[PDB]
Amino acid sequence: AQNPNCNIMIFHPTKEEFNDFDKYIAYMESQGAHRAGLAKIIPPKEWKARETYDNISEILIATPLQQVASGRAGVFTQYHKKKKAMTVGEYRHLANSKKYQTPPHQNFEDLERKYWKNRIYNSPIYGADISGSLFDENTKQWNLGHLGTIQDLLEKECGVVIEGVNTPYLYFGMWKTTFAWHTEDMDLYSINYLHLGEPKTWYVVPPEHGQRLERLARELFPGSSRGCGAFLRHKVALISPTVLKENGIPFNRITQEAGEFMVTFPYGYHAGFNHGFNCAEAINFATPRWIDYGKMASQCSCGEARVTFSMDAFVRILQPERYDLWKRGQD
Ligand SMILES: O=C(O)CNC(=O)C(=O)O
Ligand SMILES: [Mg+2]
Ligand code: NI
Ligand SMILES: [Zn+2]
Repeated sequence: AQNPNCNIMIFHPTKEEFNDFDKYIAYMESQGAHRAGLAKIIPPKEWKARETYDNISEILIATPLQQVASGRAGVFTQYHKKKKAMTVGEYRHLANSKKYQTPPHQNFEDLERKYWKNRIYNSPIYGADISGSLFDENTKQWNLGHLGTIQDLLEKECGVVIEGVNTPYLYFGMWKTTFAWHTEDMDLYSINYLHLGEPKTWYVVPPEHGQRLERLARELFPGSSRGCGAFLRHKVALISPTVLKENGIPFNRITQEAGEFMVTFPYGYHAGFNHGFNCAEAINFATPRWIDYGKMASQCSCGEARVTFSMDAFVRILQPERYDLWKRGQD
C-alpha cells in the first residue's frame, strides 16, 4: 500500500505532465497521495495563471464576513457577521491596517503559535465564497474555470443526465481569517490555487481516520452534536493541533504559498488560517473514485448548512433514501 503513514505529498509535474488534469490526479492517487487527505502541487516553472494581478482592485466583495469566535483558545466555534460591501482595493487596505495586519514574527512556526494563542480575541474579516475566476481564459492547463464538471462526471459514470453547474469561487483573506473543520459537500474533492499574497496554513485528517475526528468533535461540542447528526457540515468548529494531539487524532499540517495548488481528497477533513492579505480560488471536482464516497456522505438535515442548487441532484441520484428529509432541511 502506497503512503501508509498518510503523509502529505508534494508533487512537481513537468509542463508535459501538466496537460491532462484527470490523468495527473490519477497518478497522484497511484502514489498514495489521497491517503493523507491533502496534497500540494507546485506548477511547472513555465506556467502562469495569468500575466499580472495589477488590475483586481475593483472586484466587489458584496458581503464581507467578520469571523467572531466563542469558546477557548484551542476549542472554539466561529460565526459570521455580515458587513457592508467593499472592493478588493478597500479590503486590501483594511487587511494592512494596524488593527488587522500580520504581527511581527520569526517564521511560520512562530506565526502558528501566535494564531492558536490569540485567534479567539480578534474578529478578522473574510471575503469568502465569491463566484468568479482570476485565471486568464488563455491559460489552458489547470485552469479552475475550465475543469470538467461534476455533473458530466456523474453522467459519464452513472449514465444519468442531471441539472446543475459547477463554477469556481474566490476567497480574499487577511491575518487570522479561518476555515473551520470540514469535508467538502457530498465529500467531493476540492482544488485550491493561491493566486497572490501571504500564505495559508492547512491541517488535515486522513480519510481513513475521519470518524475519529467526528467522535472528538461530538465530545467537544456536545450541544451542537445533539442539534444535528452532521454538525461539522455547518463549518463553524475549530480544534487546535495541541488538542488533536492530546486526544490522539491523527493529522498533518502544511503551509501553502502563492503560486501553489492544494488538492483535498474525498472525506479528507481540513481546517486552516491565512497569514495575511491573500486571494485564493477554489472549486469542487469529482473522479470515478469519488462516486462511492458521494453515496455515503453524511448530510446536515437540521437545516443550518444550506447548500448550492447543484447539490440537490447529487443527493437525489446518489442518496435517494436521504433525499426527502434532506430537502426538508433545504426548504
Ligand atoms: O481557502 C479557504 O478559506 C477554504 N478552502 C477550502 O476549504 C478548500 O479549498 O477546500
Ligand atoms: Mg478590478
Ligand atoms: Ni474545503
Ligand atoms: Zn445541521
